[PDB]
Amino acid sequence: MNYNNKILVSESGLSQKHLIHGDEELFQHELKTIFARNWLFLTHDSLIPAPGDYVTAKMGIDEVIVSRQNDGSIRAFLNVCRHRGKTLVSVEAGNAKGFVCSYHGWGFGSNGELQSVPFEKDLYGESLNKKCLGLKEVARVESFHGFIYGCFDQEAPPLMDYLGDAAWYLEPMFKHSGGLELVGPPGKVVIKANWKAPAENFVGDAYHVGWTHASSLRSGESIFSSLAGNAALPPEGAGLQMTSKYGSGMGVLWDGYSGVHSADLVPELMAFGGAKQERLNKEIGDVRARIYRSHLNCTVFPNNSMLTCSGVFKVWNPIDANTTEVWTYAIVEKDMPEDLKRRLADSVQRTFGPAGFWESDDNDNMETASQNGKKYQSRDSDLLSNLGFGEDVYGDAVYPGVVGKSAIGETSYRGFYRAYQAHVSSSNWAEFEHASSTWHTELTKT
Amino acid sequence: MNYNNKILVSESGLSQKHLIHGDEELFQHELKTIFARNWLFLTHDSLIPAPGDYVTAKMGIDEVIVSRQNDGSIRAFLNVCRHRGKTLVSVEAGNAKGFVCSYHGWGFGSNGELQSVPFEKDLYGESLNKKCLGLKEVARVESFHGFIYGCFDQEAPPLMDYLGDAAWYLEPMFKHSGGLELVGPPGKVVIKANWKAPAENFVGDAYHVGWTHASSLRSGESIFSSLAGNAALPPEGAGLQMTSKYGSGMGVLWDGYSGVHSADLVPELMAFGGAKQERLNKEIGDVRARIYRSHLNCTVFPNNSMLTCSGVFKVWNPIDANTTEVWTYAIVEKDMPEDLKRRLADSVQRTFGPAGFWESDDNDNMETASQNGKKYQSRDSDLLSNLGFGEDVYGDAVYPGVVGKSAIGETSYRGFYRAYQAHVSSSNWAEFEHASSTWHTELTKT
Amino acid sequence: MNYNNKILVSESGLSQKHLIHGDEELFQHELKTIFARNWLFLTHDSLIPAPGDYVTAKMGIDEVIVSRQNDGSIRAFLNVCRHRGKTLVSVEAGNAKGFVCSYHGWGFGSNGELQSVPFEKDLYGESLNKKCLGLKEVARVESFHGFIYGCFDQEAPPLMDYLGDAAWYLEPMFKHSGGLELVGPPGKVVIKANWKAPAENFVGDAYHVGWTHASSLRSGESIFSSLAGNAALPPEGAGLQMTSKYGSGMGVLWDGYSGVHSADLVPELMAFGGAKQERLNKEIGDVRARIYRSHLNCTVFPNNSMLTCSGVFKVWNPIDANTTEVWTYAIVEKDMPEDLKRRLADSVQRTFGPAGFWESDDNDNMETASQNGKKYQSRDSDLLSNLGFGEDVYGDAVYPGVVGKSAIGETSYRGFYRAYQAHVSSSNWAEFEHASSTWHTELTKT
Amino acid sequence: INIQEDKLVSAHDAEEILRFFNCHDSALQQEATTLLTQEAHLLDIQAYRAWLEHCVGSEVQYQVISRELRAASERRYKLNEAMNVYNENFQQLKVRVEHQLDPQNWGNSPKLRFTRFITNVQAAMDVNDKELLHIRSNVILHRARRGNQVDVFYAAREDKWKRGEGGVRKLVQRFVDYPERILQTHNLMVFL
Amino acid sequence: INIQEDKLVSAHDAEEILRFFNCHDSALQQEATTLLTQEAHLLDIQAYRAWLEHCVGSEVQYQVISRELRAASERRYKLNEAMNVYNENFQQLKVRVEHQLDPQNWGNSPKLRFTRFITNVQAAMDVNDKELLHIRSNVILHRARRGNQVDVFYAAREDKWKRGEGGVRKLVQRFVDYPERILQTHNLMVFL
Amino acid sequence: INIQEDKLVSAHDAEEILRFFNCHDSALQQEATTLLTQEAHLLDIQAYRAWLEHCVGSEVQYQVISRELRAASERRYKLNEAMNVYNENFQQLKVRVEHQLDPQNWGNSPKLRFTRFITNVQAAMDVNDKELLHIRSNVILHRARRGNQVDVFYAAREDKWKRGEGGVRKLVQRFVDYPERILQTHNLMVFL
Ligand SMILES: Clc1cccc2ccccc12
Ligand SMILES: Clc1cccc2ccccc12
Ligand SMILES: Clc1cccc2ccccc12
Ligand code: FES
Ligand code: FES
Ligand code: FES
Ligand SMILES: [Fe+3]
Ligand SMILES: [Fe+3]
Ligand SMILES: [Fe+3]
Repeated sequence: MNYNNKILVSESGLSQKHLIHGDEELFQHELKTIFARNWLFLTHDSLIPAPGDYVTAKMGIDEVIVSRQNDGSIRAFLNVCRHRGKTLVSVEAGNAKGFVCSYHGWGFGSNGELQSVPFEKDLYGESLNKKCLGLKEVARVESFHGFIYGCFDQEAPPLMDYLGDAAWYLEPMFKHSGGLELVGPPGKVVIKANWKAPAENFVGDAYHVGWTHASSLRSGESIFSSLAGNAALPPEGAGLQMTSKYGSGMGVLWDGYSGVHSADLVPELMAFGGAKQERLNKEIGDVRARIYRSHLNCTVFPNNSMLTCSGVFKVWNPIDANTTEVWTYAIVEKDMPEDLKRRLADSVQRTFGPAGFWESDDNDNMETASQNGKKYQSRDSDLLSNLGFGEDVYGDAVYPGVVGKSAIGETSYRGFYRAYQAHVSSSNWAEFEHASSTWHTELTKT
Repeated sequence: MNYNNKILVSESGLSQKHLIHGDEELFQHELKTIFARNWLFLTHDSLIPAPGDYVTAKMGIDEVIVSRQNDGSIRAFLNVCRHRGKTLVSVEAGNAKGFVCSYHGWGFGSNGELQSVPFEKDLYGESLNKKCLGLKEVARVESFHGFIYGCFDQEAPPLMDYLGDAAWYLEPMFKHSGGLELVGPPGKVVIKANWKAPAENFVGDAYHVGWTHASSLRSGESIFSSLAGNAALPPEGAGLQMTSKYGSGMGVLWDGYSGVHSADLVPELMAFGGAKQERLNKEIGDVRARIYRSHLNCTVFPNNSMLTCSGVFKVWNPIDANTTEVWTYAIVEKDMPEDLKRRLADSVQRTFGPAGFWESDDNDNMETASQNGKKYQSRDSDLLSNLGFGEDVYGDAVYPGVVGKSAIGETSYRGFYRAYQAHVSSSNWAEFEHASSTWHTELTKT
Repeated sequence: MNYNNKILVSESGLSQKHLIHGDEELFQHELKTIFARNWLFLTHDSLIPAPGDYVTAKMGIDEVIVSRQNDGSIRAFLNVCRHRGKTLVSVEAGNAKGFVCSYHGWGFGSNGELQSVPFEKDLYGESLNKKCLGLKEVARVESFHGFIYGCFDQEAPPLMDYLGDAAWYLEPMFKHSGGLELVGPPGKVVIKANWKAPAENFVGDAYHVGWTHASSLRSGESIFSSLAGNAALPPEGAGLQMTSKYGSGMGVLWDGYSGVHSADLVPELMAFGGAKQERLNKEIGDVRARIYRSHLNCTVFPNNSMLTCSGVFKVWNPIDANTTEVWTYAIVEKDMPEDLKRRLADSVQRTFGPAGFWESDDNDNMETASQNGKKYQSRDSDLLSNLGFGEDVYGDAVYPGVVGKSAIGETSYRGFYRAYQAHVSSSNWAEFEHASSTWHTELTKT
Repeated sequence: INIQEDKLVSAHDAEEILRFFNCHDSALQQEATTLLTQEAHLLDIQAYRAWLEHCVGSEVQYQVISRELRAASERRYKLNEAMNVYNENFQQLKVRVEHQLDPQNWGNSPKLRFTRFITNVQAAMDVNDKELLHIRSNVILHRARRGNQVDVFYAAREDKWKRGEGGVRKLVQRFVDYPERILQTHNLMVFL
Repeated sequence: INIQEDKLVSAHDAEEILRFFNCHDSALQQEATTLLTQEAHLLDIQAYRAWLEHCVGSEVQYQVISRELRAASERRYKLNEAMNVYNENFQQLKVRVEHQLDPQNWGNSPKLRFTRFITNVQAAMDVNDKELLHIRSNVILHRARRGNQVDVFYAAREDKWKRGEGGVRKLVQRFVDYPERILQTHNLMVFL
Repeated sequence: INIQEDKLVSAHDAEEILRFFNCHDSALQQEATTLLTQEAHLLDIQAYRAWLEHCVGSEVQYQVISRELRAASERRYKLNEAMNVYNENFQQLKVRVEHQLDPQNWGNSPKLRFTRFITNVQAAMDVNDKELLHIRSNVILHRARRGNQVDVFYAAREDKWKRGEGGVRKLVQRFVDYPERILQTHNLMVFL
């Protein structure tokens, strides 16, 4: 397949070829043009707060060690020994001043440097140039209010610029709330879906909620429960959708601070969020204080998703075209009482974790949609994302980005796939920029 | 591999490259040139007799919904939602006026039409063109005496013409017997063989019976039992072989109406078939009345096989070059007493079903022959099908098709693989026809 | 990938691209340029001593039958029926005058000839040319002191020449000891590593022993135990490394006759080896008599390894780039008391067999190093084998081959990979020879 | 069990629960465990004739079904719900045993290896036939052959056992509703 | 057990060994076996309401954890060692049961098939609460659905059971430390 | 069993059937079940020293073989039929235990997870040595490590147990004929 020429996503992001969820050659191509090029979620400050603390993370199919340095910074390195390529670290988290390889005993520092080689003097003499044998380092590591992302491509935009118009929506909860913590360890489960299936679902799919999650809505009695079985459509002005230049987007459901949490947490959460909102009105204005306590379903392009307020935080780690390893953390507000943090974390896992009853509702939808992308008669078929097309705006006086002023639509699919297609057909960041110079115009056509 | 030029099957079908049973690129090519082009078995009238009745079926690696329409016709559609590609139907059979997608709730009629979209007015307004969003329909659906076949290629010959000279042999049992019923549900088992291995075996392999099935012949005491361990060769005139232009073929074993059924069914069956034969003499002539009660081992090209009289009916559903999902039904004559139908159906499964002791004799033969096609030193080796070559005829006054007037031979292999090679090397039906304009001459050479 | 041009192994064998352990296209290419071209271990005289005795063996991914002929020679044939390609032999060893196919009953002799065809006269008449239907024969089968190797390529050097400078080191134990026996049956286990990972480890990796095998050294109390946890470096003159033109190489650890065997066998073995050494001094000289009772870790290129004295004998049978089937036999000296042979064989399996506690220490090292070769950021990375480079010699007056006069180094890696690269980039033996005309000069540079 | 409330429960399954929840006889559970362990031992060592002689009653029905996947809400489609993978009388079992023992059963060389794991044994006497013993048990059956073929079967067995010749308890009915619709074990050629 | 000598043994695991090695009561082991076999039967037939009513105490904590992989020698890193795949009170179990029984749970059509294998049963009364029964058992749980989906779960269960309404013994605590860190079963949506 | 009639049965297997079919002692079967469940618990928590001390006799032979695949009709080829995956005396078991416990056994970090399922227990006293107890049982052994590595082992165990120090019954022989010829579990580094 010629990725320069092949139209995998049609103009304005209106449709995508079904093969994108199934084609292994394209998956391999995505490793280069999506995962090696873009910002990928690694960890949070709260999980590696002290010098020497480390975790392992996936970046695409690669594994990295992410380590807190003595100077308070974070550096990340391929989890691969520079001698004969053995995996250096076999655990998920810990604290160490370095990592010793179990094959021939080479010792690397937390700073990636090759610090020791067994019997170096007797074996290598002065001939081993250890300065050139440091672990292969992730070129870019940056923080968004404690959330640490990495990028293999030195040419990438800064993380803040990469978030584009999405940052404005995230800031009330990520910054102005006083800050979030990530509660680990994550749940980890393999699903037989393409990574794009859950990514597209979290970035922009409010339409599926009442039908897919009918049973979970009816059974849990959460605040979005009026939607069960499509019994009721959200009122006008219930929410909006947005998307951005580099592909990140989200839905906003106004005031939905208790999110998917069952009735057992609803009064406590609605009280807590409302109280902080009242304080935030004076600081960031009424609209942004309201966004803080509104439910955001967001994907940070390409494969990091979240539900703010519900507190669900996801990494869709790619394995092959029909295999994804799902990591699920809980996000909590730092100034919540500890007992509330604990119950919120359990509730995140109860609903969206490995035995998350909501997340289970999505399995067959994601898996079969992905697997059908391999089927002969479906490869060249068109997946539709035209809902709301012709009603999106850009440059609004109140809400930034490409915005659909309605709670349910496919605005954020279009922006996600527009960015996806621009990357797949480009050889570097400069070419992506050239391919994106009229990004919002393309999305707001008709 | 260049499929226009590569000789995968030698002249007259005398040999085939062993790689055909193992090569995944060729498997992918077969999806296009074999499965998307030819007639494939779907279901029987008896399984979807009433309006709204449906089943799911495989066509190649694709899955379809096959539905009885209100007007009595049958239409078949890809089991894939037109919105974002989720599998619509998760069951094997049922009765419904339509199918609703579990993802966003789109509702399709039994006629494939997009009939309803949740909250269409509020979400899409008048902008969704539902007329253009019907399920992707199988272009051709036709019946041979209740047996329903589908074809994705609008350019295919009518099913009756596609059966070619094989139809004449099938008609006494399929038509003149008063009609057959398919007894479901089928057994379903995955074997680690290429679909062509069992297809070639059923189309033309009488040679294997005495040796492969020695233990089953010796243990069950069926009427073909004299063959056990190659203890005896069938007498002259015990049978014949035939093949046809579009690849279908069969063996005929004269008078073998009780087939593989153990001694417990032999007297009852031999009485029943003989009685109907006596009535049929007056209607269709002695030869054709005798064919009715003769055992036919047949493959309807490419991947549907049967043993008439034994009542075994098979679909060799392709998964990959070394994986096939075997579906096994029983066929019964409609005018048999119900208790006989029940016992015959159990006996079909007893011998050739998931725990079929006869079918088990074939496992290692099919699986290893297929898997050896991947082995480096065997890929370019030649599988032989020359038995009986130089003694076949065409245009015989009594028996139509390319015919080998002997019970054991490889006539039907040659016709099967001649058609296979003509398809693999052709881009469409017109090219297949051009490649087949001297089909019988090629088969009767020397 | 263009294998004529791609530098997979750098000059002097100093490094290799990590992708060599993971790339499936290269694996397929190795089937042609490594496994179909080179000498591969089959069996030992001791396992097929009598006429009619046979075993099955893998040669690359192919399976062969290896049979003792009536004239005392050994011939080997593809385990594939010449009719329709069924696997002929389903057992691992036995005694027979021939092999009958379970599909249509064709009967082949122990000499590979097609001897019988069921009902040949009635079916084929005189038309089947059985003389041309013998099993596909392995072109070359040769013995090194009872150890039987096969090669599919008629153009290969004789086995003795192929062993090159390695033969001199093996002869004291393989020949002058009075001869070895292979004790079967082998252990068989699948590991998720590339075949080159254990091959490179046995050919030249003394560096890993103290660290990788720290626990086994500390727990078993074998004679190499001073190495546990890198507590001590072997003294100067403790050993040497060697490599050869066609890729075979080994380490020599002076005097280590009890090898990995636990303290329960040490005194008995050290007595036995020392006594035979005293006799051999007069026959082959002091140096070679000492080599006899010195521990050799050797790979016979490409995928046969051994530890002499320890008595471990390995075949790393390739399955795919990250899958290898490990066969483990014990080697014993024929003139050892039978009770010692029995205990030595059990000890080989105890340490290096399917539950070999030493071999288990290597699992993660081999598997992760191999699997990392598939990871995107590691494919184009460089595996290092530069230890000792610039200190190797050739043409030494005492020790032949390219020799590193030190116990721990990477000399034998360099020779292994130099030969590997010359094969991968060559179309035949003549081209390999042309690519190897300055083999020792390349290895002794700087 | 009220199957109107417990919506996922079939009438058949509710009936079988009722059978074991009442007169619990500990000695009977232990007799049943011995009986099934001995049966499994005979099968595992491929003593199929001994199995017939010692474990299988002359009036046996040995039945394993495969049920077609239908909608939970289905109420109209009425055609045959299941097929019989096995539905054997004693003579039919004997045929299968002779097939296993035949020296020209090429698939049995090299010799297969079977290992059975029997758990969750429950036993209750029939209410109306005081000589009929209901036994429920679950089986994992591991079959290994030809170096690297491994097939694992999983099933619940609803048995009836009755005292026959010499007072030896023998199987007069086995019913298995096989839980996997599409077999991934090459075949179901094992005695569950 | 001396965990200073038996270096691989956790303090928690050593405590649980101690519990069963002392007063062995054979009758109690058999009562526990019946209790667990009946519980598994109810779950296998998807009688989830009956399971709650007959097997689950009002004060239950039903907990399945997933422990982060850490170095054997780790002594400094102190953050949350595990997450809760399940950590349910009775009301939370009831929510999950209603979710299973809801006619719009699309994933439950066609009906799932469950088969549970309960082994290694041990039972001991609590020393301080003579009405508290400790039961340990291992489970293999086989779930089959949709033709060719097969998921097999493996776990050890540390239970506490206590006599409740009508004197019926009911589960008041289940603790499972799930042995596989990354699930390869699509989800853990089964009651272990 | 008549192995001339039951053609697939080995003389060894027929001898072992005979052992359990005669004096059935229910109490002995239950003692054996406790003994094996406790042994499996010790192994599962990796209390290998406790296992040696409490479960393993000084005179033990702990043996697991792998049998070469040969023709069912083979009568001429006479060479070594099997190799020993394990064939350990007490000291050799101790070496393996020390290897497991060594802090430089890199493969044991992060800590492995074991779950064993013991079923089909049969027990009979030896006829000639009234202090020798024959115990047969089957094991499924699940080993999970490093996120996504899962290996499952299946085997029948022929044991002899005898009263040793303090009157504690200990293993004096274990024999396993491993059913899979080519292991698909990376290694057999587990105590069956
Ligand atoms: Cl809970 C919720 C609301 C809106 C959109 C969503 C998308 C994905 C998952 C949950 C969502
Ligand atoms: Cl039973 C029988 C007779 C003749 C040919 C056959 C081919 C395949 C299967 C069964 C056959
Ligand atoms: Cl035991 C031993 C010594 C030296 C090198 C070795 C390489 C591989 C395996 C064992 C070795
Ligand atoms: S591979 Fe890491 S030290 Fe050699
Ligand atoms: S995928 Fe079917 S309604 Fe959306
Ligand atoms: S395949 Fe061997 S005789 Fe036909
Ligand atoms: Fe969802
Ligand atoms: Fe057959
Ligand atoms: Fe090693």
